[PDB]
Amino acid sequence: LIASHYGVSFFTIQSFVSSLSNTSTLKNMLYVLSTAVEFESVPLRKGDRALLVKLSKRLPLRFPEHTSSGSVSFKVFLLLQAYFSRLELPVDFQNDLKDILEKVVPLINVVVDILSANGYLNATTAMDLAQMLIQGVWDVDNPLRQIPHFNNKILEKCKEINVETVYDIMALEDEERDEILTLTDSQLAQVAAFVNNYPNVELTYSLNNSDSGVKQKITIQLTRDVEPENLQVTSEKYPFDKLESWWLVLGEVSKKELYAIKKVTLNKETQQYELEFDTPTSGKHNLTIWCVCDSYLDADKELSFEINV
Repeated sequence: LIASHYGVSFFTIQSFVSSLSNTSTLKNMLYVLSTAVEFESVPLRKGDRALLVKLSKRLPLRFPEHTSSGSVSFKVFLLLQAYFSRLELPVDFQNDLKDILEKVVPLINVVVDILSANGYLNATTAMDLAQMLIQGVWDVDNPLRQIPHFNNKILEKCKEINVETVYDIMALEDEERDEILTLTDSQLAQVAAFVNNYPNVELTYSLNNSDSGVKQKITIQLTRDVEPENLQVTSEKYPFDKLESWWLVLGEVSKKELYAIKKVTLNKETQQYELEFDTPTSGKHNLTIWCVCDSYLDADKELSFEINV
């Protein structure tokens, strides 16, 4: 499907800015996201609150206690968690969840932008949430769970053999693979679609080596084993079409400062980009570069290095 276009309202940007901070957690961000005025187009029916209160007993993150649960925010916060946890929902909530998911992508990117434009490194946590919204799983979930039809049985027979990542599955011989993949050809088709476009990239970079109040430009390159036929994303749970994108981030963990960020698409077997940042406070800094995908979990890459001021 195609998600109806829209630009997050300035009113929502103001609200997000006002609510987010350098210490916001994954939970805080989910709550903030749930407050977007944009969600007021989502139905709130008589009887829904009572159903949602029950549902909340089965979900990990609590809605802000002293906040009214008679808002659509309560519904959005909880159904999104039900989505990540893959809980069964009655049809009306299923319909509502779909309406909610149609609007989340623009909103989570605004969260990422706000935190990053402020140089807050927790921008990476917003990115984790972004991935969760696309695959319908938690960041702490078994990474294989995002593969279509990978039920608990299969996951268990991946554990015994020590198969942990999508790459491991493919590194497998062919009847160790079949033992793992006990599914119908129809199901295997959707498994295939997923593995076919699941990314595997390699990250590298370069400098100029010497400085200070002025801008240093680092050069980051991303390598794929093959230019992907395309970047259409495969998601069993996200009902709309999505194009694969990545954030290139340079930061300093110790200070949890985000030097600079850049959104790119890795549509080639090899790419190169350049980020300009300011040149830090003397002494030296232990810096890291993250290449984070916005559409899959467990495919990110990073590498750290030392500037000697």
